[PDB]
Amino acid sequence: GFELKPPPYPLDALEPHMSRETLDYHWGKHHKTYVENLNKQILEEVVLLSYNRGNMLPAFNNAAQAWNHEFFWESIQPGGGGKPSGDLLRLIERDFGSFSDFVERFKAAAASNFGSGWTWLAYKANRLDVANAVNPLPKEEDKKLVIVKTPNAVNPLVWDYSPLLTIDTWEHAYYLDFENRRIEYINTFMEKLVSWETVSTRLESAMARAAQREQ
Amino acid sequence: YYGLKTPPYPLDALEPYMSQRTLEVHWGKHHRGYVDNLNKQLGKDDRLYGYTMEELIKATYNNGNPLPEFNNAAQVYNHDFFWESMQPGGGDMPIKGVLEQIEKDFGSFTNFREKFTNAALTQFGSGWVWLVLKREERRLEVVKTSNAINPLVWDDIPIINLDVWEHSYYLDYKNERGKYINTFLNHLVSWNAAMSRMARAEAFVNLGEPTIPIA
Amino acid sequence: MQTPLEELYNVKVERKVSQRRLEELGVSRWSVWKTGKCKLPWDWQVDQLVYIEEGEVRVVPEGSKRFMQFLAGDLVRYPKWLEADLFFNAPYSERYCFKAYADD
Amino acid sequence: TEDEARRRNWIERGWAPWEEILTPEADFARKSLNEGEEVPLQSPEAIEAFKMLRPSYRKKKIKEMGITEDEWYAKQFEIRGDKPPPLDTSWAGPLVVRQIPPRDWPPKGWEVDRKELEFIREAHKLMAERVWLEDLDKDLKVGEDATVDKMCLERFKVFLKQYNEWVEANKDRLEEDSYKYDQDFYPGRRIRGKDYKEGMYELPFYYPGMICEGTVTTLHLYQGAFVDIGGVHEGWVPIKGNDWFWIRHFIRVGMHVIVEITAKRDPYRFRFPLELRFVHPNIDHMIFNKFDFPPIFHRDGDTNPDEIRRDCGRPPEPRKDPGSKPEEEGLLSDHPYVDKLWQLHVAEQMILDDYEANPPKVILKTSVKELDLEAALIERKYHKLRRNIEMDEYDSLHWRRSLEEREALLRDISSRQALGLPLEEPGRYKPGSFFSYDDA
Amino acid sequence: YSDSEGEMHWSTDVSHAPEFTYSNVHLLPKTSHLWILSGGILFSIHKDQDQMNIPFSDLLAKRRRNRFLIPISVEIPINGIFRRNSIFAFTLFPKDLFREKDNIQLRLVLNWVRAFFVEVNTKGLIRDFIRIGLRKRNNPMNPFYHGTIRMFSLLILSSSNCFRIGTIKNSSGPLGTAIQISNFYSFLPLLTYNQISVIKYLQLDNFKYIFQVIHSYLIDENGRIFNLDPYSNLVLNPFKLNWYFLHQNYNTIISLGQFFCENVCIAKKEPYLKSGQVLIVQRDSVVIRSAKPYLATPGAKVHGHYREILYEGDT
Ligand SMILES: [Fe+3]
Ligand SMILES: [Fe+3]
Repeated sequence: GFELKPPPYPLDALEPHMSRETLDYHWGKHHKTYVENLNKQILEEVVLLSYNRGNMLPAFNNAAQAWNHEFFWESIQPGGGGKPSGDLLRLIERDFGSFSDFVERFKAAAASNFGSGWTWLAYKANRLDVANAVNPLPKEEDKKLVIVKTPNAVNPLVWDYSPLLTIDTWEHAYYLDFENRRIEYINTFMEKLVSWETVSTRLESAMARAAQREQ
Repeated sequence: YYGLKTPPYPLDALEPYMSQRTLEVHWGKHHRGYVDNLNKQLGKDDRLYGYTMEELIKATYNNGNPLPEFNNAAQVYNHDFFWESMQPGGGDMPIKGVLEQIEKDFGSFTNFREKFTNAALTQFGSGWVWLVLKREERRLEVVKTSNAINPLVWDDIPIINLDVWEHSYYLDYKNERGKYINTFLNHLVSWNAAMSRMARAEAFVNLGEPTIPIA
Repeated sequence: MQTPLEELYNVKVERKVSQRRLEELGVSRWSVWKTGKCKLPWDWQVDQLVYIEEGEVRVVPEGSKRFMQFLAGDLVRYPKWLEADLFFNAPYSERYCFKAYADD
Repeated sequence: TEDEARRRNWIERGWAPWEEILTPEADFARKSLNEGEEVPLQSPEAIEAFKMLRPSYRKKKIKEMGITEDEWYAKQFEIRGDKPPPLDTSWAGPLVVRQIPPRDWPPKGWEVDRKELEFIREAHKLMAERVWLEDLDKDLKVGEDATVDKMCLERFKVFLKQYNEWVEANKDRLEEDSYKYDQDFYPGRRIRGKDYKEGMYELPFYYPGMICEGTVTTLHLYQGAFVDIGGVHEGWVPIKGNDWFWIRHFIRVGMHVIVEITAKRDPYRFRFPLELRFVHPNIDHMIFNKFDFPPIFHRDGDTNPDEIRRDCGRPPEPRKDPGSKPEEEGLLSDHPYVDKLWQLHVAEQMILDDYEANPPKVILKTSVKELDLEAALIERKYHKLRRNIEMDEYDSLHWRRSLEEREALLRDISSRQALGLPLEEPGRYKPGSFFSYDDA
Repeated sequence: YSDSEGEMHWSTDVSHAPEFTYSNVHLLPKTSHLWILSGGILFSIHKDQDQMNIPFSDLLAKRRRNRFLIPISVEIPINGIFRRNSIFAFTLFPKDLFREKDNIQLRLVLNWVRAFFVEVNTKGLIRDFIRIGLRKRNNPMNPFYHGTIRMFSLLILSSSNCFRIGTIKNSSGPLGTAIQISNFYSFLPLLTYNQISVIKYLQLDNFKYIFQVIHSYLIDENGRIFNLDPYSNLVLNPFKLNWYFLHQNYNTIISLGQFFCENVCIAKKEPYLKSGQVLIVQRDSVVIRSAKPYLATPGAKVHGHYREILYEGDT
């Protein structure tokens, strides 16, 4: 029986990037409804089992939405924005050339997501459920950071990916504040709410997962 | 090029069932944005330009592999179909031609209302809910559809349109979509429009019975 | 027939693609596939753009008696579900991008 | 029972009690064999049929009725049985039309002024303007205020001048193409030869949604009614089968009708480029047999069925479902170029061996100009080899080909099952009933 | 027996219900004529009314998918065919970096097959190889180097079975593009009802808007509405750009589908019409699909359903 936890930041701390009404409604009547529905039917294991390699089980929707919502809250902090540093900076430079290139690609992907869905930045540590899916000569570049857009409750982990940062392109995430002005919401999110520290920790966790799968 | 067709009523005529602010955002920029994006795409290709509106939707669908122009073309068709699907002081009980057809392919209107609501209630994410006339089967059905797709790509004639995109109802009902469906079926659904749509479909479906001689 | 193969089979060709679209698409960091005189029977169950820099390829769809002629410097997006058969008569090298639904 | 069997025959098998116009001999055979083999005829119909066997008696009877023989012959071809109820074609409001240029203008391969075209294309946006029936009274211009000089149709005038230029430029080539491709003339083909008259509207002059005045010229039992709407191609209203049993009472040759263009198609591929429906009279309630696809031509240049089905909107040829999902299959790493690489490798090895020595069959021809003899000779002077490394790198290319295509594929499954889009191509793979060394 | 290939037709005096629930045999309550309508496969491109204008040492070896090459003694059967779990030989491959799944597998027992020589020749140097091998990818040519279809079962209609026996000036043409009337809520205007649709799809507020005659307006690019007459039938010619009148205000002998006998007369100065069904009706002629009538006394049994395809010699 899963439980819904409140965001680790005060509901009034995200102003004006995300209004208190928007925060409370989104957290306590979207995420709460998803979590309680999933509990009624019954997190990574649950999502992977409910994906069922394409023919999603009825419980896939609620569990995946709850996992994505939990991911979204952990990626935003009031003092967010700016630029990352360190191995995350070197990886973003290798995988996008420059920080501006990455930021414009991410903004374009978030704006171009038609309908309800999410935009993800993930670490490519995937393995397929087929034989002859192993590269005997890895070049250390195949495990890179990529941008993926998914509709509804789909998350990259079903492709054995490692999510690092997400932006909720669902209209319910920003219609109360930014209405249909998705460009303004994406710009505000990128420049004020992106928690580079959490992204760095998730990148290190993906590195550790890849290392533990190496041996 | 397709112009932005205004709804057949003033933007405040749906109050208090649908507030004017929703009308000014669903048609001022949402429906206008789809119209303007399509015209820019149609200004570059002289082949997609020239198709009728229903031809363009089916051609750009590309048998389940939509062209980039499909999203803009299909979305403007749905919105004008949505505006005409609602009239001021709508709802109540459909009469005459829609009436026996509803109670023929569904058993009665009571079984139709529950079937229509469940289609919208179980619609995950942004999409549409349709009451369509099957061309080959010559009967009325309720179809749920996601994103910009409409039953025109199945060669089916829509009759009644409902928008379950979040941006359509996230101001007056927000995540309480269940009561939004009920209010649409009780005060906004236009069965007068269903008269001519099923009359226009009679030029292609012929829901009647043949006169067979006794010889 | 009167209709060329590209229109019938929904193949977008961007011959003499400018640098602007080229680095908009991120071509410079795609992997390179090279081949000589060979013949690859393939079915495109995923979309894929292809940039040709050196070499020539003739594409013959399954059952077709005609071919689509592609020269160097062209950008070609092979559609999903295409049942074609690539032909090469010279050394060849290309840049690609397999694309899923939506994306770009 | 013999009430539902007849209805089933009509609906599913196209049965209809068409009138059989019989000779006096056949009529006598039918009326007299109903009594017996060799019996004195007693039924009055049989007696009359026996009397009518002599044309002299028929002429005497015809003179007795005081009528001429010609329409008595024409009297035989009378429709028997009950008549359908008369049509009450009621207009749904007044007819409000607007001169809108066709959207497909200009024809493919024809270059025109882009500014003039964009000026024309502004008229297409007028479809969004709303017209209310309670509005057509404030500014009704009747009489000298509605004369053509007061018309504001500048975009339509530009379209007209461009259309006239195109017609004058392309008139003869279209006739030559029609003569080359269409051996014989049929309704729906281009009216050519001595039957062609100047001023006939070409196909680009038409577009779906146009309201046309025309005359019914041809009735076909399996195709429909053909209406001349002033163009070089006749219009087509699809009616076939049982529907003609009742519709023939109302749709007849020579009558004037109002028709709406439903579709315009390419005459080379489709038999009837212009497809219409009857506005007046309304026979929508009488049409039951519908065309699944518009009929097309099968030309001599059509050698690929897939190309034919793509020229029109027809589904692909189905095949048995393999039953194996595509993303569960193993990746592919066998590069097709390796076989040529293998042939080059064996050629170089045999050349080196010969040089060292002298300082169910398929023959693989190989020249020497496409081989690197110097590198192979150096490697032999040294002693897997280079060509094996090349094979390995090409196989690595094919195998990363496989991985990236597979990852894009899995993302495609995720997106499509999230959005309900089809996985495999529709119209294909119909369901059933439709038809160790490594250790060593 | 059927003298020609065709489809069956009966008008009356044949029972539509088969004599047995599983059979196709029908009875004749009375005397009647049975007709056979003469007539001459992809199911995706061939459809109804289609007009068909055309007739219907290891370093020297290599291992790959389901096949491998050999320059230990190799034993091949006389026929060159390998059976499952057979012994052909008693480090053969370069041990390639990548290897796909193969239906065949080597244990040397070959279990999962033809075998032909492969010879590479260069400037007279000859060397033979042994080849043992078994969607579009699994494929193991070089561009560089009449009649009309009748479907319902296919019949071909051609000249072998169908034959021919026999204001400004008002002109037929377009009247403009009809525009949507918002009072009827239809994207494409209806413009007309019928006795079934008018009772079925007429709203109460639209009762007064039905007209028994044609009233035509015209709207130009500026939005003005023009009629030039409120009580006549006046429309504008798009080509000549001039008003003109309509034809009616919209308030022969041989019928289509009729069957003829062989010597049916239509006029004294006309040749006799022959047996068949009226297929095409035109201004001064009709096209007949030839048919052969068969007389059947009561008690006879019809062998076949309606519209059943009968070949030559069929009962
Ligand atoms: Fe959300
Ligand atoms: Fe909407």
